[PDB]
Amino acid sequence: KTAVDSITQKKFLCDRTLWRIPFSSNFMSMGALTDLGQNLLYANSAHALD
Amino acid sequence: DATDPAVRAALQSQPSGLNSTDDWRQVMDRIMSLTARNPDAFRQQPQANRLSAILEAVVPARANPTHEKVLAIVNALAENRAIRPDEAGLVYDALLQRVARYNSGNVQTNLDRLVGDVREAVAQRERAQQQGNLGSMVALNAFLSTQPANVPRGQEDYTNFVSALRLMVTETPQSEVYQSGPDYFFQTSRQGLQTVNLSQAFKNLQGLWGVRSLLTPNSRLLLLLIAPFTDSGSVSRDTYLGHLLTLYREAIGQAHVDEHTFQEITSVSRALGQEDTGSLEATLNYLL
Repeated sequence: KTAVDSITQKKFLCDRTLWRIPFSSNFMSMGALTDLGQNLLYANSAHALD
Repeated sequence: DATDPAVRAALQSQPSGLNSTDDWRQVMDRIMSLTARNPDAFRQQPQANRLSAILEAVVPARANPTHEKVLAIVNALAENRAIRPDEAGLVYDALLQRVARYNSGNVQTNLDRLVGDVREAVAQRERAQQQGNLGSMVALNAFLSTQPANVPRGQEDYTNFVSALRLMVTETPQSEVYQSGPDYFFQTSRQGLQTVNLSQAFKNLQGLWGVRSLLTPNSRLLLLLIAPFTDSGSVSRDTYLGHLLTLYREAIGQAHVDEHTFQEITSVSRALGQEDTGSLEATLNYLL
């Protein structure tokens, strides 16, 4: 009954892992050679990555 | 006329209106009101504008052609790449200073001969660009002096190949041959790719003219460029070089109709509704 006014601190810990961002058009593993790695945009042209 | 060094000198030195010295007849047609369009446009001027044009007509003013004669010469030197466009004001004051130190009746006549001489020399260069032959025929015939005129086997294939070799440099004004050290080369266009090595190709084709995995890829690049300038009877049918020249003519004709097939399939794949990424990859894998 004598609880103080409180705020909630939320966080997460995700150890042992690597934050995967797959270079696919729907972020899914439909194969090791993705659909955007075979793309003529990304396989014939040279792009800058920033 | 846009590339005429004296028409361009008239657009930079002569007035843009009708003075009574350069255009005496065209202003006397207007003073005397015998003009077709608006004859009475001269009566409707004030006396300051109307009497000052009558005085310049019945006794006209003399002028210096020297700044106009020199500027026709400078604008032809800047056009035939003899000077830079940044040096166009430097050499204009340098030439005006020389024809001021040495001014004579001989020199002003000699500038009048030289502004007709640079009208010709600008047009002679622009004809020689669109013909595109004089820099290449003297350097391809200089190449063929080095190559022997008598191969042991297949001389009939060899003398028609080198005659078709003269047909590329003649019937393509952008193509050129030159030398860079020992070897000679052939670019199919100015500042373009597909540069074959003539001294390496003719030391590769020598020994293959009558043979009936062994070709350097610049020799095959030469046999691709020489293919539309070679008839079916220019080389043999069973000879391995003649068998490829027919095979490269079919490859050009198939790539000319796969070009038109590409423009049809991708046009009706957008309107029918497909992925624009996959319409452009499934078409090439159907055509290649």
